[PDB]
Amino acid sequence: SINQKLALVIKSGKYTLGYKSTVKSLRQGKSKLIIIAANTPVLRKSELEYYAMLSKTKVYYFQGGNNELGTAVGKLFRVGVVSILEAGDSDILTTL
Amino acid sequence: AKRTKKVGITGKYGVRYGSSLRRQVKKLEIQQHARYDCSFCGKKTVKRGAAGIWTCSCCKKTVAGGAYTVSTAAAATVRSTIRRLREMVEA
Amino acid sequence: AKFLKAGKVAVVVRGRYAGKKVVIVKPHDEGSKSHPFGHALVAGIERYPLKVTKKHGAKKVAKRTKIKPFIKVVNYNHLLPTRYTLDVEAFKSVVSTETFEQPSQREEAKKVVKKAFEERHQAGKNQWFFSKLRF
Amino acid sequence: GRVIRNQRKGAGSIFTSHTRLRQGAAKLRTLDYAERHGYIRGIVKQIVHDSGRGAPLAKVVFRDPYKYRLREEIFIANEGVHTGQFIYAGKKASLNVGNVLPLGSVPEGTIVSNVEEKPGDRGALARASGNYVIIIGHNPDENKTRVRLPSGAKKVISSDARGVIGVIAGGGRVDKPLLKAGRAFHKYRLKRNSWPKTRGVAMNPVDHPHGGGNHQHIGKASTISRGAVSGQKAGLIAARRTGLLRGSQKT
Amino acid sequence: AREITDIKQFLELTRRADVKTATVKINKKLNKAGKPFRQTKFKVRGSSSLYTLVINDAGKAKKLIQSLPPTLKVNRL
Amino acid sequence: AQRVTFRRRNPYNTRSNKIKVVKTPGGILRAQHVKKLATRPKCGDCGSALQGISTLRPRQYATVSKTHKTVSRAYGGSRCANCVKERIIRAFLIEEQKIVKKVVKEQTEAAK
RNA sequence: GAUGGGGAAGCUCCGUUUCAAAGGCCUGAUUUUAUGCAGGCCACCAUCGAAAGGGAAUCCGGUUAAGAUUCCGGAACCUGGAUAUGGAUUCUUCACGGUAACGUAACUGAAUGUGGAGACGUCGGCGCGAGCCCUGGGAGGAGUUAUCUUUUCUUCUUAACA
RNA sequence: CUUGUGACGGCCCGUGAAAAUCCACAGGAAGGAAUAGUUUUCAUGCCAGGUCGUACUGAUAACCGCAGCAGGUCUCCAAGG
RNA sequence: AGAACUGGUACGGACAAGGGGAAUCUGACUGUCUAAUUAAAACAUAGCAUUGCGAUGGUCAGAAAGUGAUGUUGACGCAAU
Ligand SMILES: [Mg+2]
Ligand SMILES: [Mg+2]
Ligand SMILES: [Mg+2]
Ligand SMILES: [Mg+2]
Ligand SMILES: [Mg+2]
Ligand SMILES: [Mg+2]
Ligand SMILES: [Mg+2]
Ligand SMILES: [Mg+2]
Ligand SMILES: [Mg+2]
Ligand SMILES: [Mg+2]
Ligand SMILES: [Mg+2]
Ligand SMILES: [Mg+2]
Ligand SMILES: [Mg+2]
Ligand SMILES: [Mg+2]
Ligand SMILES: [Mg+2]
Ligand SMILES: [Mg+2]
Ligand SMILES: [Mg+2]
Ligand SMILES: [Mg+2]
Ligand SMILES: [Mg+2]
Ligand SMILES: [Mg+2]
Ligand SMILES: [Mg+2]
Ligand SMILES: [Mg+2]
Ligand SMILES: [Mg+2]
Ligand SMILES: [Mg+2]
Ligand SMILES: [Mg+2]
Ligand SMILES: [Mg+2]
Ligand SMILES: [Mg+2]
Ligand SMILES: [Mg+2]
Ligand SMILES: [Mg+2]
Ligand SMILES: [Zn+2]
Ligand SMILES: [Zn+2]
Repeated sequence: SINQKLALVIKSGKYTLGYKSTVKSLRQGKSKLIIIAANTPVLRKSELEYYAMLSKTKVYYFQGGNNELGTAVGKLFRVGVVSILEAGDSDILTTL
Repeated sequence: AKRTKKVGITGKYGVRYGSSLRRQVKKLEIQQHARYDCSFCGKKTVKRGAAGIWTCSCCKKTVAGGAYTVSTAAAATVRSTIRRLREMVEA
Repeated sequence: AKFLKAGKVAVVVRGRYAGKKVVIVKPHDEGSKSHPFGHALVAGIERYPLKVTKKHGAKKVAKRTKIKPFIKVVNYNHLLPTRYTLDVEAFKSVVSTETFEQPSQREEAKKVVKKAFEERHQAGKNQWFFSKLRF
Repeated sequence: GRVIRNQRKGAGSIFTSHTRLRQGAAKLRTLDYAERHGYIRGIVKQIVHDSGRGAPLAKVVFRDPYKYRLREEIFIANEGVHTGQFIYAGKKASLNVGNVLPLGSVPEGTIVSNVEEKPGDRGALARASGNYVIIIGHNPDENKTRVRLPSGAKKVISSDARGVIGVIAGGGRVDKPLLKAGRAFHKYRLKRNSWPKTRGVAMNPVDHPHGGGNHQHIGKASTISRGAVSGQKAGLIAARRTGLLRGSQKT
Repeated sequence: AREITDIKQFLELTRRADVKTATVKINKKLNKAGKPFRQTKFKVRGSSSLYTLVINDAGKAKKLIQSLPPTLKVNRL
Repeated sequence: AQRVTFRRRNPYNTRSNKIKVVKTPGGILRAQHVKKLATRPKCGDCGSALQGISTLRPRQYATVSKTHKTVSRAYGGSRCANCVKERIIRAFLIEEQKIVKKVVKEQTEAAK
């Protein structure tokens, strides 16, 4: 699957959770990749890639809702979007 | 503690209306009062306003659904059936 | 790569000038003592120019092309950066951190940006920036 | 004898429906140039409960193509329609739940509701909660369509008649027993004055054909011919058969 | 019904060309548990509202009453 | 323990006939009628009570100045602040999408 | 419940927007002059129906043999209309400040459209307010006192509006 | 204790009026300054506010019960033990 | 809540305030009616069953209508038992 790559990011690299943090990270140019949950508000979705398009950042859309993305990163709450500040030891940046 | 054995929510009707009738209303009433997933906000915040009207306390979204549940079996078949024809006609 | 630079055009989403096009003149990523948050020194337009047709002659055109600019400190959280751009050279000097904190030099700072704004608008320059955002 | 009850309803003195709290007549959008040549878009604003009606209402807002106004329509909500959802109505609309495709441009086996028996009457068929209509097949020449009604009867109707895609919300309403005269009382309090009902056999002979006798009994046959006149139609009118249904309906 | 706290505002208000009368009220008040002082109130009957000016100083009270215009009808009570 | 009576000719405890017993400088208890409580104006979009606006019965709004009935932002006394923010966001993105769709549409037709 | 209409020999009946050629709204011109021409605009299309539904705006003190939220005194508010001054704003013509929620003494805006208020069930408990009840100290008055009782009763209040 | 109000919660196959009226916003037609204007949602300043009811009872005597009838007739406030 | 002490065993001391049990017939229950002799085992009721009807319709009204109620309704509906 893909979540196993995400799990290695958490234990090795650095990341942010939530819409406000990622846009701040995306604004400063420190974000390498963002992940959007399927059930994200499409308006909130739409401004994200436009923000990404400005920052020249790869975009990937998670095949799951808020809960699945939250469990994907090993958190007990729901996450609508995550940002990859540094892979650390993962391989998501090169692939997909 | 466990207040009742079997009547559950239907204990308010006392010893009347008949056991079988109390049995059937119990099954439907639990679905009526239950909380459901928000298909938009992904939360246990969907409740029934009136018969067939289900709304999300957060995210302020309302969807029309079953009188006693968020969606009945027939619509689930219909929605798939609609989707079956949709990709059959576009391609 | 960061994109909030000294020539970008953004849209204010909150405040008295909500929905007004602004151009960033001086960014400040790591806040400041007066503003401990990512803020900028944008310059915008409050009264967008009116539509002009062939019928108006030589004075209605002048009246309908008036521009009311403004300068403000704005948090980055209250802006939408755009893919458009508009260079700032004739009024990047006047717009500065000390241009504020007393009204005296605020107006002629606005006077200079007013001249630059209309001058570009007099020619066929940056139509989208001068077009009012309808919503 | 005295005028029996069923006659007395026709005068409409106190037997008219109670229509104070209803939000309006639930009709489809009028059939105009846009719908029969393209499609139009709408926004679902309110999903309101209608008094005296099991199904909920859908309150969709449209744009007038000829004048700068905001014509607002009242639909019958289909199961699966949410507020803020875009609704497409017209001949060229995409086949999605809540859309108002004409029956001509929809493939067989589709589910529709609030179907028009004639083009432009703004919805007649299958307007109750949990009800729906099958499209069996089309007749391309002399455009004309065959559909299945909730009654199980097969009806053939014009291909240009419209009908919204989906199933009317609020299904399964009749499953729950009421358990209470009050529940029946409050239910009929908003429909019309037709409750409670008094048995004709428990009546004086002046009041009803069944009335009278030292024992409560009908006396004559209770199957009344359709050729009878008003005041005799009290019982089973034009009953083809009677008694418990054992076996297939063979319809 | 409206309070004026500016003596300069009060004095010009007496020249509003509509006010015809005014009254001066003397009160005995206690600033605290021990000292009773004399309270004076200046009320000017405007055309649309009554303006009251309160002075807690006897010295300032006297300087004001000589400064009232002579054409104004003053009532002492 | 004085007992008060209605000051008007309507003896029925209706909504317009609510009273509040009050004590007068005369030392007696006299009932006074209180008007119906004002309802806060609501947003047209988010349906919440938009703030910064004085809440009176509708007729009194003709009396107060313009300041009490508005806010210094676009859609001042009409829409919620967050409602304004999202519709500005909605406008810019969709309009920008229209160029994106248009350049794609004319590109794909030019190929053939 | 008229009208347009349609029935009924007829007294009258049906119907209330219906198979109707169903009108005023405001601006400006003309200053022989009154208002037609200049325009533009709009589409419900009579009316009646609540002294408890909705609703613009008032309180206090005093007065009579009998009236008072109506009379007297004082102090307010609303609607409609004529306006003059002060204030405000303008040479960047139709204001500024705050990151923001938003603030102020003001701080143009026709046609048209949108929204809000009007405008709303019942029950249960909780919080808060007002009035009343209880009670202490003190400042006055009255009662009981063969005996006891720092005692018993009573006055100490503050409206609308700002 | 009475009452008002706020935030809540429960109930429905019952979700629990309408209109008059007032305001705001979107809109930018129109009109606008420098030797002078613009402004009557800021303050002050002037005038007027017609017509009809207004007393009293509201009940073991002012209402209907042939009557000064133990009957009937809607509602507000409710001290101490 | 408990403990002593006390009285002609009194003490919810006036007021206030359920008799209970064993069974049979009948109606399931709450509810409604013969104002002024019958309140019930009668009626209603939820549940069960049957019938008619796809609107150019079913049931019902009017003498007639360019007329009506169900119907601001559409078989999980309306109408008749
Ligand atoms: Mg009845
Ligand atoms: Mg009988
Ligand atoms: Mg007979
Ligand atoms: Mg019989
Ligand atoms: Mg009233
Ligand atoms: Mg404000
Ligand atoms: Mg305010
Ligand atoms: Mg008539
Ligand atoms: Mg009237
Ligand atoms: Mg009234
Ligand atoms: Mg009401
Ligand atoms: Mg008052
Ligand atoms: Mg009197
Ligand atoms: Mg007076
Ligand atoms: Mg100012
Ligand atoms: Mg409203
Ligand atoms: Mg006071
Ligand atoms: Mg009460
Ligand atoms: Mg509730
Ligand atoms: Mg009187
Ligand atoms: Mg009187
Ligand atoms: Mg009296
Ligand atoms: Mg009385
Ligand atoms: Mg009395
Ligand atoms: Mg009498
Ligand atoms: Mg009797
Ligand atoms: Mg009896
Ligand atoms: Mg029976
Ligand atoms: Mg019929
Ligand atoms: Zn939600
Ligand atoms: Zn909002």
